[PDB]
Amino acid sequence: CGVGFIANLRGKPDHTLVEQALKALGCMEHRGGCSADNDSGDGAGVMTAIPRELLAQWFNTRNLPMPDGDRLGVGMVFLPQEPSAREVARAYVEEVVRLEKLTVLGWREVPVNSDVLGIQAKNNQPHIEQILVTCPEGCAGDELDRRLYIARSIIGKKLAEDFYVCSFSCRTIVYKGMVRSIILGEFYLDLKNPGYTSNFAVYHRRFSTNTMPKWPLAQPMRLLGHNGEINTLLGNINWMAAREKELEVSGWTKAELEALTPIVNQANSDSYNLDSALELLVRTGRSPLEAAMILVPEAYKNQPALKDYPEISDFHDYYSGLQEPWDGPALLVFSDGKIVGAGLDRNGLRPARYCITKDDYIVLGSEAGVVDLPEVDIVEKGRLAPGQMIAVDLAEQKILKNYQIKQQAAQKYPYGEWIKIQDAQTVLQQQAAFGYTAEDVEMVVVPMASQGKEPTFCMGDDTPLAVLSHKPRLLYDYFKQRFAQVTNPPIDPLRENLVMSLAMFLGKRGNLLEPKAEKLRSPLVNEVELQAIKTGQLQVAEVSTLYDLDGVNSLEDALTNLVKTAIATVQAGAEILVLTDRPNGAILTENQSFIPPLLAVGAVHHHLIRAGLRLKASLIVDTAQCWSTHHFACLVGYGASAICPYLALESVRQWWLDEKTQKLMENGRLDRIDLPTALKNYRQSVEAGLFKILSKMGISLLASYHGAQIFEAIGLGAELVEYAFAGTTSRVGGLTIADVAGEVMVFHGMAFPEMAKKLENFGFVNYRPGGEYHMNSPEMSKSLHKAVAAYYDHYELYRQYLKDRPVTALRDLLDFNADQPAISLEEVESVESIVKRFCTGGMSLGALSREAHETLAIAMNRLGAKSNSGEGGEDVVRYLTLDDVDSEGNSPTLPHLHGLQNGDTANSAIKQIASGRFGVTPEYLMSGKQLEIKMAQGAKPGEGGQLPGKKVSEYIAMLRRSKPGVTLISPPPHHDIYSIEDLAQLIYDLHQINPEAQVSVKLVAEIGIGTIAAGVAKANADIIQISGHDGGTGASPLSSIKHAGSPWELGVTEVHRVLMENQLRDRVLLRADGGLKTGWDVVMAALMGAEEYGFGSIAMIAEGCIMARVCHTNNCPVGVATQQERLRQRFKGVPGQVVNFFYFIAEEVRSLLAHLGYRSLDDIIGRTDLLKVRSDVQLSKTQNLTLDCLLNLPDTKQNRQWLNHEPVHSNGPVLDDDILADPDIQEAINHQTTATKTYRLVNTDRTVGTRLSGAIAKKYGNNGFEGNITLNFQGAAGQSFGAFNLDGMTLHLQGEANDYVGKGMNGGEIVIVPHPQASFAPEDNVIIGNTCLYGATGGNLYANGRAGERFAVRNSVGKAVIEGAGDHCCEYMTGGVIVVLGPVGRNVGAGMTGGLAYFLDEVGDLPEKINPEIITLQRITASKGEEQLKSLITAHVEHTGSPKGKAILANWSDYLGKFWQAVPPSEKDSPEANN
Ligand SMILES: Cc1cc2nc3c(=O)[nH]c(=O)nc-3n(C[C@H](O)[C@H](O)[C@H](O)COP(=O)(O)O)c2cc1C
Ligand SMILES: O=C(O)CCC(=O)C(=O)O
Ligand code: F3S
Repeated sequence: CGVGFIANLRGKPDHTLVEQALKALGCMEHRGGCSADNDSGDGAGVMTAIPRELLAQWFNTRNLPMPDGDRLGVGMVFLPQEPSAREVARAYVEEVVRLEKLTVLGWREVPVNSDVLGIQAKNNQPHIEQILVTCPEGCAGDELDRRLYIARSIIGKKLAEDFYVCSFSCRTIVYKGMVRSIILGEFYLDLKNPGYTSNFAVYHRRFSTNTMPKWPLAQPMRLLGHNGEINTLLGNINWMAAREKELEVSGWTKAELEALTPIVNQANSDSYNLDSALELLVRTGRSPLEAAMILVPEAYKNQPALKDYPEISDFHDYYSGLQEPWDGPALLVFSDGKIVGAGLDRNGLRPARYCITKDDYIVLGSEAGVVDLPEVDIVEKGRLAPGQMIAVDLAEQKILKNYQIKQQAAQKYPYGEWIKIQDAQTVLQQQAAFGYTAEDVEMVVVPMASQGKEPTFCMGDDTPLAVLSHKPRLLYDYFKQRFAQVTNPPIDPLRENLVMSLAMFLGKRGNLLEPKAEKLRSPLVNEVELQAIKTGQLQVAEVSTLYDLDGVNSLEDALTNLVKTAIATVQAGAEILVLTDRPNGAILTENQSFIPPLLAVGAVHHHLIRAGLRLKASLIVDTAQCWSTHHFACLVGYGASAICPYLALESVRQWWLDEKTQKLMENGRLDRIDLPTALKNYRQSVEAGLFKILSKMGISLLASYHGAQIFEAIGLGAELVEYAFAGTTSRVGGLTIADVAGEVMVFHGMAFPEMAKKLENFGFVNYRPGGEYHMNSPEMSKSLHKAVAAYYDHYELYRQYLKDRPVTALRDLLDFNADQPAISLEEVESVESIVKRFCTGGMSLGALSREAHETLAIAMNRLGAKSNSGEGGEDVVRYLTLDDVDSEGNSPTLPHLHGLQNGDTANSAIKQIASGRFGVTPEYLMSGKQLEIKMAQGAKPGEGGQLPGKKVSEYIAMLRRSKPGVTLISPPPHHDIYSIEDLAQLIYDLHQINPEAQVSVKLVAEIGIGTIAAGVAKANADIIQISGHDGGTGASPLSSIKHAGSPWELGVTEVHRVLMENQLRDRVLLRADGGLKTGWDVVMAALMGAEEYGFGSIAMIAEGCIMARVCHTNNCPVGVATQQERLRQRFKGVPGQVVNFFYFIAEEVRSLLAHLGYRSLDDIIGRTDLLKVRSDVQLSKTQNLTLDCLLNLPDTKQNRQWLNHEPVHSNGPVLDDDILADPDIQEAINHQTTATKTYRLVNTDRTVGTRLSGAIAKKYGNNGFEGNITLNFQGAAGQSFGAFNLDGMTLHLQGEANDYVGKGMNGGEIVIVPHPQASFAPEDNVIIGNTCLYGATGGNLYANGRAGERFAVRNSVGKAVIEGAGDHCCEYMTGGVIVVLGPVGRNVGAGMTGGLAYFLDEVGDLPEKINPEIITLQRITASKGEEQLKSLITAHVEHTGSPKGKAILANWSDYLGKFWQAVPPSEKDSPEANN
């Protein structure tokens, strides 16, 4: 979406503002969507003051007295088109306007031209009419809106697509519709009418994830236009729904309050919901500025900027306990009529550029160059740093974040004033019965307790889903974590920890509305805090999670009674309910089992909610059954305010406090482990675990996580889910209450009536004889491998291992119900034809050895299929078909390879773009028949690439332009994709640089992917990849292998269906991958909707993976997943083998086609109706699963057109296209020429210069050009200005630019200069936006002005001088040189692992801001460092004329001192940080 305001202080309501808003909305177009029409908009809107002039002709024509300003008030109302319904409708507005003692003057029919609307909008269009109202008693301003508020709210009880109040106030009015932006003015005529005048305008342009517009949903709403995504919806909506009965405010009556009856409802959008919520705060006597602060608070903690402001730090300290953030990104813009303003989510996830004139004329908005002010008279050009607000007040004054936040610092204060004033070894079988397991303590608790980090591991979760498996499992194992993909971002929880927190308030929340004077550092509370708390504010009913045998018979009762016990205790004044399965001190054989703590914390949490009471107490879950990082998250997630994992905590104790261990600690394991460190380690490793899980969905605060329920349950039954975990999706739906009970009996069986010596081992993490199944195992793959080595019994073996398996995935419940007679293999399409649908699927040159990697690519190129360049670049030598192949099968070009033929090519068909952008280079981008945006991987959704240092050899270092020693933990998000629109920019950047190349976007299955996919389709992609939770990794956390992601049967299905219903299905080809290994897997994916098929792990196997499963270790015995030369030598493996393996898999498909009876996989895809539920299968745990989610897809028997895609989506006529047009193709093809060109840019001009880089690149690779094209520009640059810029390419920006300047930059120069006519101080004044220089690989960028957040995020080799910046300066930086001549946000070094950065920070405070975790703060001391800073502080002045630049130069001797230098230990010993 695009959002913005324009405000006018020192004029009176002109019509030009109104024109300006509309124009501006115009340049938001590329930020919004279109419906199936490609014509109707996902929405456009505008808030203004009542255009009291224009309405003057209404009263006039009717011969009526127009009421005062504050006493008119105007309902802008959408209404049914059918006349009789239109009247029914209108009689009601009036009924209820009447029913507050107000009076109707009548109604103005809103002049409109329906002819401009696209067909779908037009079919939808409500009939649109303004009701004009007044109050006889003499009500005005605040009381009248307050009353109207009550009225639009009552009218809101009957909300309909056909019946909806856009706005009803005496102060503000909304004109909106399902129109493309520049059409908004053509539809509504009022807006093009010079009697239309307003002191301001809030404008919004919508981008939806569907294709069926509903008019109410366009969006500047009643109070705000929101651009962003609440990523905690469900929680927030629950903690508001609970606030709802007990509202109290000043003379607000219990009858008026009750009238906003449900002010929040999960059926509406975060937006409607946010507006609503923020309304209730405003109409109840806070200004929208304050109400935003309560609801979308900055990250105050650690905030240098709050040194002089401790009042504000206390209002959050306060509000922090009361109201948890509405998280996710957000640029919020809102008006009261009294105030108009804007501010950001705590993270600054949306751009917000403002502009101010000598006459305090302001212009805020998503994009800089938008309303066009007369440059000469610009006073300030700024932006909102994270959490910053900026406003305007009718008393003619603008209002920057400081006053502002202080102004409600100041009042209702008690702030800080009141804040102040507020033995045997039964363990061995407790453990057993609670469900611990040999692998749980040995492979999980132990490592946390010993190293302080939950374990790393490798490969995919091979094993069946909790519900279909035959081995005991925890209830936790049914909940898969959800995570952010395109539609919002993850946050980096280690590099941006400073913004997170695990605080968790144990008091009861009161009135949000009534600020009266009248805490737990982490959720994990140790025995000490348990007592401490059990002293504390209130007394605290233990409620037996326990229950005796036979009498109270079943698990069902003890639930019924726990909740009743809970309900009852909370009424009786209990303000904390500690639910112990350890009540009064012990857990017997005949305490004959438990309530599972997840079940309990769910039940009491939803049943309290159901009781009006959830707000009264707050819950501690005191359980043995919690040890996992994921366990803790299930618990907080479904309600726990905190947790005391007493047995977990015990298991550290026994393990350390044991002879075996203490011994090895005397020599072997680390004896740096007094017990105080083992425990402080165990927890401290749980804390990093929670930070992680939240960051997977982009959530900063356990506080927010704590309502929400950021999970999808696979295999829980409908009743089970409502009773305990309400409103969680569970589409396959298995277990019942008794069913869970039976499982808890399975491992209670085994600690008690029997014996106890060591907890059982089922091979969950790793293949065992005794234990859980695994789609891949070392003996299984040894033989598959020997099969492909030849050209046989090994399939009898390999195929057999594949028969032996239980139920593992959802496809296993299905089977074929052919609708046509069996057919003949010779009619089926050839093996060569299928093979072209196969994809090796991208595993990183880091992670695999180049031997294994180049091999997949040569084999995949052979079959005429595709291979994928994981995430770690590609060696340029591969981009060349091979000449030199000799008799023996070898090539001097690739000596390490074997079995090569003369036409082979090791070049990846697909080039991956991932968060680190490691090899991401114009030629890279150009050697690629397709490009892949890696939103996420199966093994680890909300998380970045991971490559341990062990494995970062000089080769890799060189490839990634990063440092030899060092570990590569990529950023969770692309710093580049904070929203769907943002996605569309990267897709566009990439279609821009390689028009030829299809762009896929890779997403993991989870509920929500279908909506998201709809977005990716509208965002202009060519391919979407669904990856199951199944898939492999050469490294991930084990938690994530086993707990994040959902089956791809869910993914593919859901995307296929949504795509079809939204009529976007032709737009895109779908890849499915994750755990495919067999033709029947291909046929299952195909029926389910997939057109290509991806193979990682197996492809590896077929080259000679055993399943050592030591991938993240750099030990592959077998030469595949290592960088060790020794091991690499032992790589057996030739292209022929994988080539053959996919000939098998294809053959095997051809014959399924035969039993089924079609010629061509083209005939089966999404013929979901060919599937039926299997007759044999019975599982251990429930009677059955509901498979509606997989069987019920769009009939595809005749509608198969969607299966025809355009060869590649285009970016459109684009300015580069012309650039590339003039005498210009002579400066390229004549390898050396100067050319100059000059152009106006407007901010629709995006990625400019980029196509021409690709142009040169495609012919001279990155460094072969000696020409000198100088393109000079003027205006406001759109997104990605000067991306992927090459050598011999100079770009002048006369003006300003937006976000992503220099993205990808490889080579050459980008100079950006304010327009000369500015009377402002360049250095004090912003000129470039967020994430500039992202993954820069060469180049130098010179810019006269503050830049955005993330400056030079993943900068690998680019250089730059800018004059100031926001937060995260130099984020994951890794080489090159960055020079900043002005202030800079906090976190000023996060994970910057290589390269030099020089600041100049005169407030002296910089050291407080800097991220101290790896970078070190020096004073320039090396005289070769000065020689570095002066060259660039000079070069800047040469290219610009810089006013802070020139200053520093002829006062060189002075400024040089107090002014720091950033060194990574990595550069400690270079001729520029030493001597
Ligand atoms: C060794 C290894 C490295 C991988 N590297 C990447 C990576 O660089 N980027 C990515 O998106 N997926 C990566 N993956 C996942 C694959 O792209 C693919 O999604 C997955 O391996 C398919 O699941 P499967 O192993 O069950 O076939 C990797 C997987 C493994 C086995
Ligand atoms: O090679 C990398 O940069 C990381 C790839 C990854 O996370 C994986 O191997 O699963
Ligand atoms: S599991 Fe991995 S460590 Fe080796 S044998 Fe396979 S590549």
